[PDB]
Amino acid sequence: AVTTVVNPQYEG
Amino acid sequence: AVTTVVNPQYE
Amino acid sequence: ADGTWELSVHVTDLNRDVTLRVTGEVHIGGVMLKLVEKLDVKKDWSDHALWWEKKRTWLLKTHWTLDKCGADAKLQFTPQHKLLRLQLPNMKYVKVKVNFSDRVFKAVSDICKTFNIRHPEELSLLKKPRSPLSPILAVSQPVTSPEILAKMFKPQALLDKAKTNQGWLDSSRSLMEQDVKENEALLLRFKYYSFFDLNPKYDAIRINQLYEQAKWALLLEEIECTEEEMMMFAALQYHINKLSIMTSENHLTTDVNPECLVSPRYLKKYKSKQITARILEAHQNVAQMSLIEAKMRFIQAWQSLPEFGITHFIARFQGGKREELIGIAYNRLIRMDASTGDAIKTWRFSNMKQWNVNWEIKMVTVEFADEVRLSFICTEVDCKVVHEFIGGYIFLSTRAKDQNESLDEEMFYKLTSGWV
Amino acid sequence: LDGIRMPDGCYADGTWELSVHVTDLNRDVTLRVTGEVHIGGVMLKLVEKLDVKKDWSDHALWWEKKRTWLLKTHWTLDKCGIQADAKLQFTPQHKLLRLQLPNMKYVKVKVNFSDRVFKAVSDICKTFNIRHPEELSLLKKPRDPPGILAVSQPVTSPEILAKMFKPQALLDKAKTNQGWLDSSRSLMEQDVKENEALLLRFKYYSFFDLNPKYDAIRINQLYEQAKWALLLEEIECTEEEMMMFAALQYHINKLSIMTSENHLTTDVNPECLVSPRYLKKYKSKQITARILEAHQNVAQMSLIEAKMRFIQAWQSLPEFGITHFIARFQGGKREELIGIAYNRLIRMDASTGDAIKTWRFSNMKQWNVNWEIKMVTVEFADEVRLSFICTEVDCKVVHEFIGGYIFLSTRAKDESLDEEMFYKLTSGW
Repeated sequence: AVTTVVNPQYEG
Repeated sequence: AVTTVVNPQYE
Repeated sequence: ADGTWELSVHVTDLNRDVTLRVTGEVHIGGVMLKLVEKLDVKKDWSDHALWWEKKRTWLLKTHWTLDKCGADAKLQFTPQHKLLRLQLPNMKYVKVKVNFSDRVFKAVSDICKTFNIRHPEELSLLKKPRSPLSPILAVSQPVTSPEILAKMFKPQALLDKAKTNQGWLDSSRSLMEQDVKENEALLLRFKYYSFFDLNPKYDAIRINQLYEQAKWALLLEEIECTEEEMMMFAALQYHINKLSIMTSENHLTTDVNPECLVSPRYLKKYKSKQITARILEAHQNVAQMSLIEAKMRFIQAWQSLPEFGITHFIARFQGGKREELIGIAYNRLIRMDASTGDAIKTWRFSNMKQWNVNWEIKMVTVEFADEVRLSFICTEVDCKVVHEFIGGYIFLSTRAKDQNESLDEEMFYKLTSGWV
Repeated sequence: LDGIRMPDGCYADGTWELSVHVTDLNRDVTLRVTGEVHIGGVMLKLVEKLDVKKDWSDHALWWEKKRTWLLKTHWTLDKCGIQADAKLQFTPQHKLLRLQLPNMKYVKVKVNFSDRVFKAVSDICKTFNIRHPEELSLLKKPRDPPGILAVSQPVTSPEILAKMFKPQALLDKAKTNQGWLDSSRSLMEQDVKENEALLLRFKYYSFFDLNPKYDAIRINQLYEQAKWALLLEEIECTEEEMMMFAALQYHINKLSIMTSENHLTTDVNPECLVSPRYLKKYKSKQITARILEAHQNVAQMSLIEAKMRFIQAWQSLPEFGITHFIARFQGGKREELIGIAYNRLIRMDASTGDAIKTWRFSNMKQWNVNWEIKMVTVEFADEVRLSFICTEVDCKVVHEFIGGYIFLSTRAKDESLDEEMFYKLTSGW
């Protein structure tokens, strides 16, 4: 029931 | 009687 | 009587219902061929497919048993391609033939190729409330009679503008699955406010429509600006109209005197009629560039407004008391007060490690570096629109100036679809 | 005075006579001086004899025969080699200088004719609000064989443009380049009359940070230099490019009317450009005036950008940015040209202008000038040395051009020019 998408453009 | 100058931008 | 399992199929092209005998093992390709053998054996059915309205699904996988898909079912034998009425950003209406079974992202891309609009991933379709054909887009007319703008000048609160954003279609579904009947007017709009390689050398029409979306947003107060700024946009638009007039000078109605413009060698070698015609041809492109450059400045001044490029959605934030707004932009999320429009808190995408959507409770939860999670609840409609907006802007930020002339639509779908 | 005999020419008191011409009076004045009187002593002795209420603070002493100013007040007459046979001049240091701007309009400026014309040019450009004066310089008009500064008008009549067209060969154009003033010396030392017009022109074709936001006047004059060089065929181009340059000029001039008529000469404002709340809050005559006021900067910006496109097309021409000088190459059999650009030296044919051989400045290790025989020698790392000979005037000008383009290449977007480095790279004396 959950979707997860891990930011490609994650700098921090 | 000459004037020799070197260019600083040799690359 | 064998195993009569009567199947009623409505053929939208002929407004005629037909009933067939099946066994449940007959294939999708099998029933379609039974349609043509019973109706016009001369008709071109190569564009027809079966659409199951109750399940809101096309039946494109031909080698599928009826049982594999799932008697008493109401199917439609309908053309995949239909006419779509669109309102352009310049507010002119147009009509386009689109495959109503392609995902809207692919549909939008194909519509922008027809219109010579690069980078369609920045555009999408939006629903209205409650016309030439193409395989005008260069018009850019001014707000003519005050009544036209007065009829459109009906203002809207910030909560009401946020309700309009429920109409952004799912880019990963087709036109048919989203309640678009034939000849209904959708809005083609620049959905994302991050314009890649806005190049005046080749994006004349793309720039024209983007300028027209900005123009109408400003004079209809979709986006606010100070009194001084509005005066500058008006003078900028007044200038664009004037520059537009200069591009339309012909052989008649020209003051071009080559004797004051070119070297005397040219005056002596050719007749004026050959010179001036050569000037006027070169002047058309020269005046067109001044027009595009002016629209570009109108777009950049629009871009610099403090409200620019924010799309608002009603949200109930974790630990909040009332309905507020979640603002989505090209680089950040904004928690905003639904009454004053004041930003309350901003989160940068660069600090967003990941986000997730719980489709049961309708909760978007964004995880950050060195910051507690952000959680908010939306309506079921807005939850999917918000998820696509976030994934969409993320997808655009990966676009590289490495001449990456190839949109990975698979990565977009992976970034923007949780299959609800 | 007390020698074996009286010093020759000395009066009974051992003083000797010294003639000084005061240019503001056309009158010579004699002073009885001694060999130990200082330069400041001669000036003060002058100011006593002349009008005592007039301001003599700008006057200095000029020696035409020695082609030098006498600005060292602590120098004695014997230390300057000034005997009784010396004809000096008491003259204003700041004088009036006629200048034809690149737009072909004549102005007159006041400059110290004792400052090195580099510093002069720098001060002239600051008066004109033209940034980067190192890119410009002064050029003597060749002998035939802010208002004005923002004016950009077309040719009045084909007959006017015809009287200016001189169909000169390439050799004649290179001879015009003999009149670039020495940047290391002053106006006076270079035979410039106060009532004679010099050409203020962009000398080097490397324009640092030509910015449409604050270089309007610098852009207009550069554009006007580009327009007139193309009309008068200083530089050549194809027939297609001439029509495009003509269309651009026709376009630029139509924009110029807007930037001059927006005030008053405007009835085209239709007021259908603002939200209805603005029509409801402000009278229609009030919003017209505020749109018109903001339109001046808008219309002006379109005008600069159009001129910017005219410049950019001009810079894209294949012969753009080359300054030609007559030169004899070490193996040649006839007169040829040395072409000087921002990044290269070009051996060129003196009749057609076809490039024969190009040498990159990047490979140039060093260069030198043998002033006695007027030979310029360039050493390279990827090929053998280049050597050529010019006239006496050209030898100095070619040296300043080469050193100038090396100096301009040192400029970075971060910055007070460093005129010391310019003077080192562009001086032989």
